[PDB]
Amino acid sequence: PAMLPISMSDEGDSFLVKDSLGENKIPKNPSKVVILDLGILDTFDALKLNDKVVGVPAKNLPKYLQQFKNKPSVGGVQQVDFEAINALKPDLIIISGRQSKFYDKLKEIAPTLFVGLDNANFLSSFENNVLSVAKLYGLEKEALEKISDIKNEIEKAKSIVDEDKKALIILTNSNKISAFGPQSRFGIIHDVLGINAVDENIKVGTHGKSINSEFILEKNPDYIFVVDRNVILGNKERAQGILDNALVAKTKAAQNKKIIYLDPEYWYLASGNGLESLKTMILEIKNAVK
Ligand SMILES: O=C(NCCCCCCCCNC(=O)c1cccc(O)c1O)c1cccc(O)c1O
Ligand SMILES: [Fe+3]
Repeated sequence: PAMLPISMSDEGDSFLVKDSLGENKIPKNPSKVVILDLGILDTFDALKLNDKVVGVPAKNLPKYLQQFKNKPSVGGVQQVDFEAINALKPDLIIISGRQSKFYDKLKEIAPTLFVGLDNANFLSSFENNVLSVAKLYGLEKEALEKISDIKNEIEKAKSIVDEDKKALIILTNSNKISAFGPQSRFGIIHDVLGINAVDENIKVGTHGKSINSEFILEKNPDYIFVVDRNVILGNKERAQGILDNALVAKTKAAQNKKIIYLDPEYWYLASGNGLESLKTMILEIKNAVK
């Protein structure tokens, strides 16, 4: 079933808000927001809300968000510094799926809004997250224009896609490989941009289905989209070395130089959950397959 969305009613100087984790009273125009979703951080920047941001997970701050490098840190996306959050005295904390498990602890500190994406309904959830944040600040007009521009980009990207080619999405960690299909955390490649999948039913898991290079060759993708989690975790291994092997070399993707190394900060950290990231990621795909 679809994830429950964020819903809100206007309460004068505040909103009454419900999402899939719970209910909150959120002040209008919140002044001190701790943001633990990197995509939503980029939406705050797109909406010119940088001064509302009181703290960010500096351990995982992407290259494309370095304008937030002066903000107080609240740790990393997987290493949340609850003391730092408390010390910032936020009026609102914004989380996604990585921090759901700490919901009760965060809500003790301040109202806690969940903005995770629904992998089965990416665009609907994406719009709900953007427009909910925009509603808090009265920025619906600006947000809607930016969403309309993204939808136009989606159409332009779709128009260049080759109906007869198929792709596989993989993730590398350590010297290991895992795979992702349609309606996964990386599913927009298939679900929104219409690139065909080599396998419609790849076993779901947060960090993917363990596979070997024999599987890659068996599926013989035209494109391989690679997300190197090693870069995010600080491990020394790299995808370019893992995939330089005799099995992968026999794929159409290798033979046509269509092993595409996706920017892991966008794909794995932001997850396309921002006005900036999603636009940039659509272009990244388009330019890789045109
Ligand atoms: O809830 C999540 N992960 C919890 C994992 C807890 C146990 C393993 C922790 C050590 C391994 N993970 C990392 O060291 C890591 C570091 C930065 C960002 C990540 O996403 C990471 O998994 C999670 C949710 C959505 C997307 C993700 O991807 C996640 O993980
Ligand atoms: Fe993770």
